[PDB]
Amino acid sequence: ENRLESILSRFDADWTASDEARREAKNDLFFSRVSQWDDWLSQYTTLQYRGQFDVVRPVVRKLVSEMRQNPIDVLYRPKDGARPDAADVLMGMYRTDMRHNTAKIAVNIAVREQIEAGVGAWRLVTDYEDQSPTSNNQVIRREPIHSACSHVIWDSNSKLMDKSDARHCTVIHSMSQNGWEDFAEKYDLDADDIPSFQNPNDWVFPWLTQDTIQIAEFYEVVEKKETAFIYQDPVTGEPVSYFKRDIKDVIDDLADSGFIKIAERQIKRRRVYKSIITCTAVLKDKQLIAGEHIPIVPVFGEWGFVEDKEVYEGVVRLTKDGQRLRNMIMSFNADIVARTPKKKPFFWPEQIAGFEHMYDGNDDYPYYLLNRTDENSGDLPTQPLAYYENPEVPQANAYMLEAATSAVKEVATLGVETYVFQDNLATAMRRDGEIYQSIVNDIYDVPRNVTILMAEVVDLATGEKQVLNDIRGRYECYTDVGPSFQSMKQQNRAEILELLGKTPQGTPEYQLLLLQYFTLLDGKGVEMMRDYANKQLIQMG
Amino acid sequence: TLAVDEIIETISAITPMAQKAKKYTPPAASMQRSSNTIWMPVEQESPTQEGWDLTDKATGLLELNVAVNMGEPDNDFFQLRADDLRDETAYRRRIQSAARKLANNVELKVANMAAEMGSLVITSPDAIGTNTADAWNFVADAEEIMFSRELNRDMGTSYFFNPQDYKKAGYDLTKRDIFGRIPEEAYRDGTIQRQVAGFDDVLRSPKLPVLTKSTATGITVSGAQSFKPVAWQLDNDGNKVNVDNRFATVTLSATTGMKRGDKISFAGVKFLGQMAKNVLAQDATFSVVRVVDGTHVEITPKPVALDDVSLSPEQRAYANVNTSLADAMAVNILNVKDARTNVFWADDAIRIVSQPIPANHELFAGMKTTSFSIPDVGLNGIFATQGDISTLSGLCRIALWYGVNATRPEAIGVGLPGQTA
Amino acid sequence: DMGTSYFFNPQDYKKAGYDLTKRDIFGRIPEEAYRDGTIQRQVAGFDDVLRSP
Repeated sequence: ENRLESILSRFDADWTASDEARREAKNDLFFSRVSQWDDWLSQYTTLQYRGQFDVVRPVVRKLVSEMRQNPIDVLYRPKDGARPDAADVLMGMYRTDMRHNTAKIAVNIAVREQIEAGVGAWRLVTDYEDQSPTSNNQVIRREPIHSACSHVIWDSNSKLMDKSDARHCTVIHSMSQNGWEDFAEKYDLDADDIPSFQNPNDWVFPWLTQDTIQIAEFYEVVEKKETAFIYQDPVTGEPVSYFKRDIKDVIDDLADSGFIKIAERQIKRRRVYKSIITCTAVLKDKQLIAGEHIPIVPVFGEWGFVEDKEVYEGVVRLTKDGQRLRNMIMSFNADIVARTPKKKPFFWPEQIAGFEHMYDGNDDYPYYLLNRTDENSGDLPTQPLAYYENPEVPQANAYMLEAATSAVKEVATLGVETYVFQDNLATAMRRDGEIYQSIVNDIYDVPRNVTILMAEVVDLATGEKQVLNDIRGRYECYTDVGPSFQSMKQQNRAEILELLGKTPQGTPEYQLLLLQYFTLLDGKGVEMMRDYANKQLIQMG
Repeated sequence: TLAVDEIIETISAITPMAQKAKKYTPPAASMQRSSNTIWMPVEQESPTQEGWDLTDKATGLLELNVAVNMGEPDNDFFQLRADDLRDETAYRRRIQSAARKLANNVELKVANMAAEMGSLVITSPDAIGTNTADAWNFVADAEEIMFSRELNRDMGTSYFFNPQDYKKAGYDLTKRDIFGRIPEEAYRDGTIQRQVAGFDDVLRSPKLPVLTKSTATGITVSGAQSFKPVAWQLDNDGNKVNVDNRFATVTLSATTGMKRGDKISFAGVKFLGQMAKNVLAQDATFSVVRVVDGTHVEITPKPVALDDVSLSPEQRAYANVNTSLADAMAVNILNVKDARTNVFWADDAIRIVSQPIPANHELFAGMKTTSFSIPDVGLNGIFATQGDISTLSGLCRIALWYGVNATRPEAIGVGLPGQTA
Repeated sequence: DMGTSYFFNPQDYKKAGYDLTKRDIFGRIPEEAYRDGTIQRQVAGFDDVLRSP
């Protein structure tokens, strides 16, 4: 019955289910990021040489570079039979609030972890920006998530790569004392009661200090039929607005402005609630957030289900054996070179007695003198001179160094190319576009395009607050994947050039050239060219 | 022999007194020659007269001073064998522990000097858990004695309890059979309150000293002794040299069983109102700083007597005691039983002078010297490394050169509960 | 730094709650110890006070 106990039961089930893959991904990250000698169980014996001879980091660097040269972003396109410009406002807002450094950095981090460990993730959050707001004094920003394998825990009963059918996710936040103070200040929590949770990190590397204040954010999705109010638009048509979104704020201000209620229906929709929890108490209970989806977007590498359990793999999990073997063999051979006697003669002391300054390595003498006689045996025994044999690397060591290097080279080839990984990133971007569109419908001011113009229908409440009024004709555009531009003007320029490339030198070629000059940035010479092109377009009808 | 890198944290120290102590950093180039001493004036006090015709009664001017100096470095010299794995493993954590222990030493020194040079003494014949609101009685007695002596408290005040008496005060609060704000806070958390009885900072300190009972019995003053506030005096060569205003040497019948930090009071001698020179109802209390010879001591407040006749009027204007020493008066001890000390002071009573160690100079080749900020306390030291092969090792030394100084020993105090027997 | 815990046996927990409830006053803490059996989650500075069966 206890809410905390139910949440914790879900969390333990998911934790146990993901135990194997999470630990493997953490090991992969450690291998490719800190040290390949994951030998954290040490011994007090005399120190032994342990070198690192990487042959997997160049491949990882090549793959991350290859994915970096091919940026991918969300592209909203109008639905079938919808208005030809149904995605203009949504695409403009997306390019407005995803052009910052945080979005690009989050996607880059997720991609790099997808290559190395096997899974990454990022998050979408809403904030109140009072200086440069996207709409309704708010912005939507994309935040990174580090070590998604151990810090983002999904619903265990989710069999979709993008986790759209996951119905609850728990994110673990770990901080130091100052970070905890800031977290409490930001979420209006108590800074005196230091939280605690399941620590997702291991002290495997000597780190002096490690952050030890943990908390969790538990998002859940609930789908139900709730009330929607059918109104009549004072301009034209009839809108539909959800009862919860105007329950008390403008429930009478709509009528006072001039909306007349017509009908009351029951429409099914998903609501997302966030709770802030620790291992012993629930801090925030069910704070309702924006969107119809969980705001975490995961990116996977090689993802699948073996037998009712998920396995995700990158490029490193299958080279660890050969790389460890190569490091071990090279360490052994370095030991051979260092701690081994050199090639020097074998002497009896009596053979060189009295001449031991002739053999110390100087070159003051033209030859080497020896002794022949002894006073008891008469003459010294005459044996062929012997030398210590030269150090040598065994054929086994050479063969296995070559074989392990060859094996790692052979395994560490993703595909033939990163087409599958970029397609999985495109899947993540489509899911992110879905989530962002839903969040936009929830918190932004989405105007409607009338064929009579671009009309906004909104009103203020008695407390001076403005509550957005959005019709149910909202999912008019779907999500595709295209190149990453910084603004709609850039996207339009790219479209114009793309058309120009395939258009032969007829009249449309002149049209598109004038259009390209029309959509150019401003100096003085380019200003003159754009003025000329605008005048020509106007005069040509 | 499997081993891990997760360290089992075992101790955690808190150093509040060294935080509250203001830190002073005078110029090192001048301090090299001044013999690590720097002098400061003392707020002037003026005499007054009555009447119309006051010919030949014009006074001079007399401005006293105190001196602040410093002691010796505090180091963590240790040696690092380059082959021992157990030395290779623990070196950086040894540096961390060095920083922690250096800070602990600093604040322990602050506490010891504050307890051993605090002139104001607030004793009680019973423990703090005996009656109701007797912890508040202690704190209010400290506040009252400061107010009556008219000492400056503009920068602030502080009262440090030891954990024993902090818990006693908390018990006194929660035994109240009511629960409002103060008792409810003292129940849910141990904290009694942040301000008590006029002090604007009441804390608990885990390393306040325990002041041993003195063995002195039946000690009397040998000869009348009048002490005169002077700013300098002639030496054997005719050179004028300065005088510390915070010491007086008293010749007693026998200084046996008297040690540094013992608290005494002379019978009949009474406090004064400082500025107004109105006698109080409380005996003047002194703290013996040094037991020099076997018949002399050095008490940290100078007993300048108001009724003294050999003082110039500007010197009498500095009187903090109603009557002088009378060749027979009994000096009675005040710490007659072992008891940990609660310590109160005005925040401007103790300072921490600090100096640099220029071992980064080009004179010291072979050594690598860097700066090393001591955490918690606001102090800087040096971290010096020098390798060796006479033993195939390396030497690491973390040095810190500072010195605590009680500039106003009469503004510091000690609370002594259970001073019976 | 990782928190401190106190654990009462049920008998001493009842005696502690009785100590709170016999208090001739009902402000907030005796009222909690009356309506519920709990004394309080934090006592005398300890970060968590529980009852161990």
